[PDB]
Amino acid sequence: GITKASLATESFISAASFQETTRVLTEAAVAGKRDELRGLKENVIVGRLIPAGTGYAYHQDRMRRR
Amino acid sequence: LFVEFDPEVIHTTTINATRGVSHFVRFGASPAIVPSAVIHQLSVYKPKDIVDPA
Amino acid sequence: VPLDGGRFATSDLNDLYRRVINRNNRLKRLLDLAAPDIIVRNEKRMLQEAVDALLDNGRRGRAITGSNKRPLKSLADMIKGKQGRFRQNLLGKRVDYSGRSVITVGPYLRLHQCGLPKKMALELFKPFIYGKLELRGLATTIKAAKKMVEREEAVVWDILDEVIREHPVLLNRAPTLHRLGIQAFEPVLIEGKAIQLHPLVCAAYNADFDGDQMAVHVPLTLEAQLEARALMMSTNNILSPANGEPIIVPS
Amino acid sequence: IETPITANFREGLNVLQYFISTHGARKGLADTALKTANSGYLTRRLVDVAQDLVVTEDDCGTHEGIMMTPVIEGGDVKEPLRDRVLGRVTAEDVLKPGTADILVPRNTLLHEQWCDLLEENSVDAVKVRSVVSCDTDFGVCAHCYGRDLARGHIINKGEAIGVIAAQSIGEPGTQLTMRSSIQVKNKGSIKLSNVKSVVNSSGKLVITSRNTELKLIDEFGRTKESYKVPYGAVLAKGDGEQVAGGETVANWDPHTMPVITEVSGFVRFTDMIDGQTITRQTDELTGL
Amino acid sequence: VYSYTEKKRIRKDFGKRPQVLDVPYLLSIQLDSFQKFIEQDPEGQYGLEAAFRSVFPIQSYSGNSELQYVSYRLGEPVFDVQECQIRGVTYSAPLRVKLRLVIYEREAPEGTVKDIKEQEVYMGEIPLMTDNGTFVINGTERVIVSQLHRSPGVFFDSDKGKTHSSGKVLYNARIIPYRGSWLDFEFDPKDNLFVRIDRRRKLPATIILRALNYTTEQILDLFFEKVIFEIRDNKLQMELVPERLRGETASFDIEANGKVYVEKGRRITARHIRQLEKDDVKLIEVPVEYIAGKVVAKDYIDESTGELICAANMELSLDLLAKLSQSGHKRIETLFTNDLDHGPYISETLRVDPTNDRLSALVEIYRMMRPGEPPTREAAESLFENLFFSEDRYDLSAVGRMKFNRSLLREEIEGSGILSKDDIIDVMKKLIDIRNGKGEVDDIDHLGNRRIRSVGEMAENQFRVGLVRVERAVKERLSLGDLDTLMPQDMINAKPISAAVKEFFGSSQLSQFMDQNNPLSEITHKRRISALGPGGLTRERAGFEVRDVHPTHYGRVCPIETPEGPNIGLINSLSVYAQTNEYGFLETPYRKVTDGVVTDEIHYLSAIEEGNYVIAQANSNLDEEGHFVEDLVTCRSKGESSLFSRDQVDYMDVSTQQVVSVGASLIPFLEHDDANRALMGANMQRQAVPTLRADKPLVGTGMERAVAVDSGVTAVAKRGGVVQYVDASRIVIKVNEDEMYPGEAGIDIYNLTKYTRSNQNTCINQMPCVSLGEPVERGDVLADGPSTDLGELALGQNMRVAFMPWNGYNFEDSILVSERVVQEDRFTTIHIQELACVSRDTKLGPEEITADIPNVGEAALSKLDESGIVYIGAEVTGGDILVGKVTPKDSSLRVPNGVSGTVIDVQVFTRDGVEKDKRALEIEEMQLKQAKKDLSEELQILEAGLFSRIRAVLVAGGVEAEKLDKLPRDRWLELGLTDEEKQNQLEQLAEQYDELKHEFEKKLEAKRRKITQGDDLAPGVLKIVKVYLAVKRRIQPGDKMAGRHGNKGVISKINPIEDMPYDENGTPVDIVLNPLGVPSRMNIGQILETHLGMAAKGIGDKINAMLKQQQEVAKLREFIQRAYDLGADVRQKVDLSTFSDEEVMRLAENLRKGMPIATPVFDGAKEAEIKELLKLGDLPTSGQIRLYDGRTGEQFERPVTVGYMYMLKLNHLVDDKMHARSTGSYSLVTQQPLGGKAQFGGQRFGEMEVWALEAYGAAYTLQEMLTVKSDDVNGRTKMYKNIVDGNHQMEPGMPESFNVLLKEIRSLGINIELED
DNA sequence: CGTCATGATCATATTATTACGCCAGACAGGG
DNA sequence: CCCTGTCTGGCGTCCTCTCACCTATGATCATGACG
Ligand SMILES: [Mg+2]
Ligand SMILES: [Zn+2]
Repeated sequence: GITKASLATESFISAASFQETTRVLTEAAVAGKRDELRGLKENVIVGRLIPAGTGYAYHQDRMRRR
Repeated sequence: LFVEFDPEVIHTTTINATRGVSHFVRFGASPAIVPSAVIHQLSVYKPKDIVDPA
Repeated sequence: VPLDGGRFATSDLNDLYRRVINRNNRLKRLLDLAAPDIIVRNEKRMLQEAVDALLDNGRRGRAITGSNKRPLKSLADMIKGKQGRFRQNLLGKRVDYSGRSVITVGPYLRLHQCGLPKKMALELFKPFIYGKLELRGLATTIKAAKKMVEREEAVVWDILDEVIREHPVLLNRAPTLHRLGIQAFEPVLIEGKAIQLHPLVCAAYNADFDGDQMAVHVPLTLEAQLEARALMMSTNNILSPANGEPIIVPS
Repeated sequence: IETPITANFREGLNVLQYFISTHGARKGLADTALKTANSGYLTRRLVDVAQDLVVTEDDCGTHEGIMMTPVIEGGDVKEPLRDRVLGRVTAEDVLKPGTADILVPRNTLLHEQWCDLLEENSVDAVKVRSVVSCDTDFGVCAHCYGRDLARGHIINKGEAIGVIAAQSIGEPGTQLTMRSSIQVKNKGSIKLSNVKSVVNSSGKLVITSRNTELKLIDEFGRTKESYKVPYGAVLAKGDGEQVAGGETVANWDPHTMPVITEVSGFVRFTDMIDGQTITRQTDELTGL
Repeated sequence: VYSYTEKKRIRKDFGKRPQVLDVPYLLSIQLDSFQKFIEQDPEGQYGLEAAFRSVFPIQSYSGNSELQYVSYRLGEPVFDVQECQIRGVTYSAPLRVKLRLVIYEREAPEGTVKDIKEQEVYMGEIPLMTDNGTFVINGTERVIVSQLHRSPGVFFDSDKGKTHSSGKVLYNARIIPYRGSWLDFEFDPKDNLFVRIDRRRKLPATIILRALNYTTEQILDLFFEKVIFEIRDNKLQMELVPERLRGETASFDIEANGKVYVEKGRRITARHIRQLEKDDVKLIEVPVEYIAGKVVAKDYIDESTGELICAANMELSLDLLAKLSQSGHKRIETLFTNDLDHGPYISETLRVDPTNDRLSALVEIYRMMRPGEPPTREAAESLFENLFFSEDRYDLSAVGRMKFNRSLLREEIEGSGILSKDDIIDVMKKLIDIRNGKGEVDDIDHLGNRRIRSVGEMAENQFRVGLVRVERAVKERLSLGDLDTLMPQDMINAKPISAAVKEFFGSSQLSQFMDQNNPLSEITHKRRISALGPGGLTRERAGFEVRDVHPTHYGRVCPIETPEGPNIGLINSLSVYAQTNEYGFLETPYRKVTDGVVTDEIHYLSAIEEGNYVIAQANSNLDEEGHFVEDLVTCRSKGESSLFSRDQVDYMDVSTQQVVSVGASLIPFLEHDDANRALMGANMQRQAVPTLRADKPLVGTGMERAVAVDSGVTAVAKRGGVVQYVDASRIVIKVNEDEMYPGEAGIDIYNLTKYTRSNQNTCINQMPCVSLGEPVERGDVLADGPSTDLGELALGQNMRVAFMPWNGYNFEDSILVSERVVQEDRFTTIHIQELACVSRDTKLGPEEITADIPNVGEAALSKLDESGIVYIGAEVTGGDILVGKVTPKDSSLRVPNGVSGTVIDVQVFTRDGVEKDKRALEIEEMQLKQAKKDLSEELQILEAGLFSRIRAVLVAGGVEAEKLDKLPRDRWLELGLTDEEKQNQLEQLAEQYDELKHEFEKKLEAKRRKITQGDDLAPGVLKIVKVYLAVKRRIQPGDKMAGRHGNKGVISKINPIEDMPYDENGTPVDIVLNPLGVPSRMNIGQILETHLGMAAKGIGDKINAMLKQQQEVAKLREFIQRAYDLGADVRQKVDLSTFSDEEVMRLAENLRKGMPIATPVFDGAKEAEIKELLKLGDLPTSGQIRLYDGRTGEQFERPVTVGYMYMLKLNHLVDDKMHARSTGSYSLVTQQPLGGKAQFGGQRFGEMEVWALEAYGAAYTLQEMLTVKSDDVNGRTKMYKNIVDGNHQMEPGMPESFNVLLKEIRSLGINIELED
């Protein structure tokens, strides 16, 4: 289901900006989980370009230079 | 503070008369099983000096 | 925070940290001068419960309070839920160069333009007017330009008509439901104090004119003007993204 | 209420009729309040489960898509083929029933001219490429999505479709609500699906299956009526036959589950000991 | 006959039903409840005496001392209401209490006290209520709102369906005390019976039945019948009553008297029961399998062994029968445990019980209350006697005892406030009866189960909580001190009592700030039945059913006036005729329809007495005697409407206005509006604003005079008489002699309230509406208030409206208004803003208010005087200086940027000790001079009335016609006159005169003391300067106007005069609405209001034509009489033949701007009457005039509807919502802009807008929308330099609030970082 | 000159429950 | 150990506007007045 499918992600910032933050941060704390900003909402959090519109061309350039 | 009354009096219902005591030292439903040792050890303490908060 | 009454109604965090430091200093002094055998235990229980009040208040049994019934705020109450850093400060922010007023009709508009007051257009577009003043040479410094546009002399309205001209703004109705709820127009200066908004466009906002209020935003940078012209203009979004039905149905 | 409001707003309404109108009106207002309260949270959960899905390639390179047929509740056809297979890239290339003659190639966006050419030839089921059966790792390719809705052409490489999808589903959540036989209408050939049928003594066709679905194939290939047929129902017709309109072709009992047979012979009792397995209950006022 | 202000402008009245009970005083809930609260009340209850006699006498901890109670008394307040609102104090009265201390001796508490002491003591300050029904808490006029909550008593609810997911319903029986511990009996799906106390842990219910000292034999004696088995020579025979066998299938062949009655395999029919009870069959024969599962009742003991044969409440087996049979017992008592009739719920409950006697039950109850501690028999007895059985901790009220006896079918409605054994046993009996299938459950929303608290009862409860805290202090200082040396004011202190009552009146969830911008808004905020607050439900949790109108709101709570939004149906408003019962329920009037005739006696029915009887509907036709003219009449029996016969009715409604409230009974043609639009119309009629010159409603309901007079905005005459001096400030009435006291000679002075600030920043004015020399009657208006006119209620103004689409400028709901409206200054409302400036006390020294100010020149300081404070009258702009203030740094008060105004009033308050500057001494001399002149004029005016009394007495009995005015006037007593009533009266007037002399001396000294003294103020403030700006806001495109039916709208274009559609007479229409709002939003009442308003103005135009031509009074009398008859059988029936040729000219002077027409709510003017009144004027019959165009000058096809609609300006203006921000201040903890308008803030770019920009491809717009424009401080300073240099470019950076997220997550044990 | 009384200023955390509701997943009760 | 009930954790629209409220009580020390 969509609330369990959104809480079960490989990215703890999305699952923290959604429902319960305590359980998500403790599970990602003891697991040592490592987000890589992976899409839209983590980049809205951290203050950079969305990888959707014009920022999609910017992210293809940034990933090609990796 | 140390008190000694639990035979057939008010075990836990009337702390004192009034004043304003925090509680009955909590630590479980009833007070921690106080044996006959610490009481005798606290019969003549404060064998140091003024110490204080400097 | 001061409340301007000689006293500080403190935040809840300083109360919590103050309780932990009181209880910890009393526990250091009680471990100093020796604990009465089975005694150095109640104080550590109190310290553990004060830290559990600080890290997440209310998760352990009955929470604490300062005044009077409401439980006060720990750290986990600053990260979680609404009124916390994820949903109130980081995903949706308060934004400079913005304003809001009450909407109205004005049917003499083309559908890519909206009426917007002279006072709102003068207060949103201030640094543009400062730049045009010290680029045309009508004020030496920034302070003379600020006092000119505070007095509203007879030349700054020409400056304002020369900065509005090809510069979109974003109009926004307050319950944004779908993506047509934010659109971009080219302003027209209006004597008055309301936002004249094209009628056909109000099919997409679900907006009547019985007291609705809309908010205008300004795109500062150059790429944002191009995105509010090529992607978000009111002439481009004539089809809904839910189907192929037109959204410019005459009401 | 069994005594209705026999007065309109041009005339008056007396006190009780206006009070009953107030029952209805305040029920509606409280519905709208708590309705908005649920609808906003539905939009939130959908844009937070989608949130990430960006059109990130241009061709995945698979074939398996879903099968688009017009929906048939059992009356008029509710949603036709033109309004479902509008603008979505075909999975397997559609061959007209002049078999080994291709009508559309297998990567053609079906815009309005192609949909009219589908409606003319009465195409059965245009198997079409869906987003759920894609192959792109970490995203969704462009051809499996379809037309860029709100525009005309194919979807651009990049437009975040999870967010527009979740808003398009949750946005009409304000408008939503919160709190014997088979009768035919049209005329055509008769189709049966998943049926185990046998011949009775009367000459009809009786059924030994719950999973029977009756269909009405029309003159050009598609289906305009579908009926779930119960277990042990009795048909007045058979498969592949021809009927007329207004003709009830099936009948059963919704109260009784029939235990009808296949072979013709005597009936005996096996592992049926009286007093324990079967009891003696005489029907008193009837006799049988 | 008519009162003299009803001969000014007599309102035309349609309406058919002759009234029998007039509208009561609309503020009777507040005033009657608080009069019930504070009054010297003997016989104990109710009031403050209930608290003072339930918490006192405080007796000590066995120290033989006792602080008992005598009486109480409230002194006068030190400040009257006006000084209290000006200065800012509470409007309180000191509560003096006479307490007594007695101190008993040793060995005899039944012996003599050695010493008593009775004395006066000070405790608390309870705030009084003003005559308007409001409180003044800190200078702001507040209202405490009535609460609707659950009635104390038993309540048998049924948890239907949802539990256990198998359809098996539960049944719980909540006993709701008024004060104490709750008690919930319930079931479970195993059909056991479970008690619980205050939602705590769950126990089996019979554990409390042992706690009331019942043995188990007595419990089964109570809760079951008995079945008798007699062992008489053959198979252990049975006593059988066949009523238990109604439908049971026997296991054998029941025969008796040598006759087969019942066969095996069949059941016992009812006729077989008749056979067995007709033949009187007693003993039948049972097999050995019949008592295989019968449950024994009581204990049987064997006499030989002394052991127990079988325990109580045990099924019987073969060996138990073999044991008790050979022990000598012939009688066996068992129980009847049927499937339908009587389940063994008590028996299964006793089988789950581990307890066995009273002591173990009390131990288990003491253990479920306080967990994990050693019980003792004394502690368990004390706890269980202090849960339910003590006068202290448990108290049903009289309401509670009434519901508890009524819902258990008792007789006496009087009982004790505590429970007993019979009470709990009757609760369990009724719960088992409801489970058995007979009897019904009780719904919640039924208004026989919803009590209404008010101001008096809630203030009593908060005062009682203050008293139990102070008895928790006195039980302290009483047995821990030396006696006798102290007095009972050293013990009891006034801090918890005053803190409790001041916290309740100060900040509660029901003591709320009065919405005061309208007389209607006052009088409908005071009448509010809120469901929220303490003891009730909450908005964001519940629910569905409580937000719905129950069938018994009819005539108690209004169905259509409620706020839409998050709390519909919780903020209910009480109806018009709805009183409050003796206990607290709602009651409403009816007319006792005896067998044929509707008797005109009123008769108040409650909510449960209404259900049993049958009530006729309000508008049923009856022919002059009371005989119902139909033979089927629409009625309602038990919450359900139907059609009944002519003379089975028992009550009729009083008047047809009683379902609605006073908010939604000023709507004309209410029966034509759909209920949603009537709701929105009533709510916006509450939200109006007072205009400059309020006019009148042409189409009213006649309910305007009740709302105007029965509120407190007009100056109602107390004693009638003759006016002597009218002024814009004061009004002097000379009291008539047939209304007048013998002493205290008496001519009344009404000091009107001129321009002052309301709570919603409107302008609460009072204008005198009487002439000079004019007679006034008792109970009559003298001075109109805000939004009143001649004693009526004029909220908005009535304007010429046309329904036509006009070139798109009224597209959705918009309104298009001619410039003729704004030229006439007719919506030009007057607002008043209060701007405060305090002189605080900081370091480097105090502040300066003087005008020697740095950084300023002549152009600022020209509008200030020589001491900083702006003048009174200086018309300022937005951003000048009002008060100049410099700290040890300019911090002068300024007009906030945007508002103009004219400074009308300046207050200066000085903390005592501080040097008064020259302007504070100017205000002190000014107010000394004003109060000096005012009290001297009090003495002069009352002395003039006294000398007029002396002249009136000396007309007879030793009259001196010439000698009276030769001597000075103060000696009119020693003239020639004997010892009569006249020299006695002159001596009494000399007593009054010398009293006025010495009273004037002492009161002028006290008033100089009040002006000269300082005022107690904030900690560390020198002086407070308050300045009142008086803005005059006219009208503009963007304001919100609305009619009285829900037709809202933002006025969209203020056209010129010429563009308006005019008709073939010449007059332009004022407002052009939109027709398309009528068929969807079904408010068809506004079109009937429009047509009847055009009829009213047609009659007004014909009066203006017959009067402008200077015609004699005969033709005016003719036409006014024809316009006042005009209808069916109506109520008005006026005649102008008793107005005498001078009032008719003045009545026509008041009718020339239109003729007011009353239209009551559900008994209004029908269509044919509107047509006949439009035929009296020469208007067209259909109401539609053909209208020309203003632009083209050519005719609109298909003639359009014009008329007059009464439209209201709402105070959602557009220069209070409009806001704009380039770059202002920034918040401190997260570097984002501030929120709001007063704080110069920016609009919240919320979360759904972020989703809507992700939904496009706009990426740079969102990046600057949440990094550059909002948060990143170096990013936004780089942005500001780049914008003023022409380079549109952003240097992004990081949001600083994300660094705040890192510090808050990092301040835990969590280590968040940023890699690479 | 000394003692007593009154007034003013400064100093810390119960004072001596009841009217939401659903879902869900773990913890444990019964068998 | 295999259900099956209980328990306690989560969650419950957006944007804006207005208003109030944010101790008082007790104890100790100092000063003044009276004996
Ligand atoms: Mg609207
Ligand atoms: Zn694909």
